[PDB]
Amino acid sequence: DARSIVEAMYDYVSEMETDLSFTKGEALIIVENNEGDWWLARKMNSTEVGYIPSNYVKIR
Repeated sequence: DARSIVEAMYDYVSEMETDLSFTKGEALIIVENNEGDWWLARKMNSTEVGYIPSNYVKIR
């Protein structure tokens, strides 16, 4: 198939176990595109997955 690569426009440090953390400019893969605000995403080549705020990312 195919899948979206995004870039972070802001930093996000979670405390929820369910969420990812990332820094500005980091690249993330979107696995589920719930436009119910929180998207499900995963760092590249890692098993680190979690929810991210949709409005902190742009499509590269």
